[PDB]
Amino acid sequence: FQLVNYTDTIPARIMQQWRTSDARDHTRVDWKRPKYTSALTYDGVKVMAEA
Amino acid sequence: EVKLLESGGGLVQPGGSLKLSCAASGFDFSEYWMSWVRQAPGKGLEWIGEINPDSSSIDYTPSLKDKIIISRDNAKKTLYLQLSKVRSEDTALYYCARPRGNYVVMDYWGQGTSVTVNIVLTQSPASLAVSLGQRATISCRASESVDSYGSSFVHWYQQKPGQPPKLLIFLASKLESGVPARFSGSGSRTDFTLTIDPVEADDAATYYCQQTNEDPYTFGGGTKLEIKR
Ligand SMILES: *[C@@H]1O[C@H](CO)[C@@H](O)[C@H](O)[C@H]1NC(C)=O
Repeated sequence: FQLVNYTDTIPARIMQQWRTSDARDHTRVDWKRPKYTSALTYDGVKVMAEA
Repeated sequence: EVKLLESGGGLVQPGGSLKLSCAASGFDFSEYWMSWVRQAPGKGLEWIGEINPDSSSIDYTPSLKDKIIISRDNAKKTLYLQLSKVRSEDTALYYCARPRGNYVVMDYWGQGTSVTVNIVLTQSPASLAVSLGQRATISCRASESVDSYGSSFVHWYQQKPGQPPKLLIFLASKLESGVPARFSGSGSRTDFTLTIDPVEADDAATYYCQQTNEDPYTFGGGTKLEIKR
């Protein structure tokens, strides 16, 4: 099964967003081969923010 | 390991436009960022062209926007450091670089070309000489904050005369590929310190400690390393 799809519009937009926001300041951990848990935490943060 | 091969080395006439094309061998740069930073002769580097993996935000320099034209393609993996109406003071050593600002796996600069048209990154010692198989541990002090979430956001790239600057460490917690586990960089809120052991003849170059956590993200003061015998 597959939950995320990095080839869509909003996922690719967020991908480019974090790629641009990482060249200036180094992130704590690398972002190569991302897992579904990262996307789940992102969606949870967005849910909390919208609520 | 990506290996960018630059093409178009040589001089140029005045009034035209110098288009420097650098082919990226190994794989494509669609998922990896790109950057074309020029380097002066004997001095540090200079961030002129800022790009992204998919080449979405091709940011220009704050004072060299009219002397550079970013135009590349992620699916082609072939950048083009073009310009328009270059001046006479643009005589430097242009060079490309693979993803280094957001990649610490296999970050390595490009080949480069030759053409003749706060933060105090002070490293110590700037010049030394060690015997064969010896050990050397140089330091690199800074004026701004050097502590960024424990892992010091700084690297150490050594450059030789005529060769491009090759990266050795990354974020003081992961060394570059190719070279073995012989360069250990560290530092705790005081100064970046990188120890190399054992010394070899290939390490006879001019090292430089660069930090990406403070402006500017260019090369440091330069530490010449001579392999004495
Ligand atoms: C999911 O990604 C695949 C990869 O190409 C694509 O073919 C497919 O159309 C995508 N699905 C949606 C709903 O966008």
